[PDB]
Amino acid sequence: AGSIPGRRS
Amino acid sequence: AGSIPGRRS
Amino acid sequence: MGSMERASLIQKAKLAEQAERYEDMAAFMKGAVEKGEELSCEERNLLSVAYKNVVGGQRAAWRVLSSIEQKSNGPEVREYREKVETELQGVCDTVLGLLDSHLIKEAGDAESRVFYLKMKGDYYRYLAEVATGDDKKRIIDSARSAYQEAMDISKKEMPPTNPIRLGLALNFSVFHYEIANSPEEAISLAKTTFDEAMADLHTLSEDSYKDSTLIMQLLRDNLTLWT
Amino acid sequence: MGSMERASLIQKAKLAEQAERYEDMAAFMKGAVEKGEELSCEERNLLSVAYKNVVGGQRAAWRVLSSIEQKSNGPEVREYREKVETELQGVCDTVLGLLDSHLIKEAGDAESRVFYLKMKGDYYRYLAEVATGDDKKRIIDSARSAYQEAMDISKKEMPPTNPIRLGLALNFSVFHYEIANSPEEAISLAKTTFDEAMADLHTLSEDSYKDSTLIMQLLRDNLTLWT
Ligand SMILES: *Cc1ccc(C(=O)Nc2ccn(C)n2)cc1
Ligand SMILES: *Cc1ccc(C(=O)Nc2ccn(C)n2)cc1
Ligand SMILES: [Cl-]
Ligand SMILES: [Cl-]
Repeated sequence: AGSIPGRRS
Repeated sequence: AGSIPGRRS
Repeated sequence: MGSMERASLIQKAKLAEQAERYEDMAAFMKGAVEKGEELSCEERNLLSVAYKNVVGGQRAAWRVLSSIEQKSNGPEVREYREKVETELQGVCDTVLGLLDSHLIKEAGDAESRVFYLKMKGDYYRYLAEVATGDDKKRIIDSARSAYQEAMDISKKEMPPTNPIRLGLALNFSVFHYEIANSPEEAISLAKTTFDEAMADLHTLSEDSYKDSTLIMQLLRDNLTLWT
Repeated sequence: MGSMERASLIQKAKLAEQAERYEDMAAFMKGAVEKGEELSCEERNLLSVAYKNVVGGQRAAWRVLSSIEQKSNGPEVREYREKVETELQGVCDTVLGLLDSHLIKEAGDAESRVFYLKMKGDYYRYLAEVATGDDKKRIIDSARSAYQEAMDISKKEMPPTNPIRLGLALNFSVFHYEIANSPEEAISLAKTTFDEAMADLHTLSEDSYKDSTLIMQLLRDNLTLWT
């Protein structure tokens, strides 16, 4: 189950 | 140009 | 970072992101927040990306060590898992401290307030992932309360396709499924969020359409995994 | 790490590798070395893998920042490149200090002595990558001298297919090509190393054959890039 990746920008 | 990776084990 | 200019901290945060030096990036953005001024949209994203990467590495390591520890059940595996766990909790506490002093109370616009409250829910969720007892219930309720206030504002003040609103609903649905033992609530929220966004896509430009449909695909991916 | 048992440090280094926590892994292995006992073959590999990953991240970040700095030619990019550069130099100095106090002087067997001297050449090579003047020439000579002593021992004491001997020759050839401005020496060393290993492969078991041919492929890859 994926949360927002939010690792870029 | 690659040296030995040597990043595992 | 008290002796460095706010603008230099922001510039160096962007450089650290390019260098994939996320610990540095987080320290720079922490220094920028502590200058006491509100953060722009771009600056909020830099703060979020920095700490998400830092705690993301800690969570991944904690899961590896927790899995090894469960298979074993000397003190070394437990001790090292505890060390990583304490470091993760310290980073979460640092982020929560920044939101509480004083990002959230100065955030008046919907876009900033929802952003920070979603962050608050996320980092309490990360604390809940490693919590066990006496505090797990209160930590879970702290996450739920932050997410819920963010939801209430986003439903009142943002269109259903707003990427912040969509990402908040995505993460709240993950909270329901993974933390709160409420998979039906998780599925219902993801479905209703997706359907209401789909009906609003006709209002968007080409670029906004791409932004919103990307996050709707993440909701769809979860529904596919959960059903 | 003075209060932790040597065996616990080794165990935790292995756990940190599984968790991809290479900074921790390096600190654990540094503590193990400072216990003062010689290192086993496995323990040497753990020390090497830990610091190779740490400095590998620093070198990658330094290259990103150095490239941005060259394109610009405020002080921020230079300042941040300098900060990363100083941190990289500190890690190299730490490794070189461990080899000098007292890994190398207690290493009597060919397998341990060549291993440590190759390390010494590698970390002086990393220092040379970021050095400019007054010291770059002396740093380059320090790398060359370490590699050369390792070569001399490995040619006398190891078969041409020994993975340590092959990896030493590979890295010395990279030193010649990238640091010493001697591409013909780099190509000649890589070719002679490959050919002499090929002629010795018939002596090896199935598993040793796989170990040696893997490194010979790395020599071949470089020759393909250089010719
Ligand atoms: C919680 C969260 C993090 C990141 C996003 C996102 O990708 N937003 C976005 C994409 C394009 N634009 C303009 N904003 C959403 C939610
Ligand atoms: C400098 C260096 C690092 C790593 C190797 C290597 O891969 N050695 C190896 C493979 C299999 N066995 C038993 N040893 C070589 C050289
Ligand atoms: Cl520990
Ligand atoms: Cl700096």
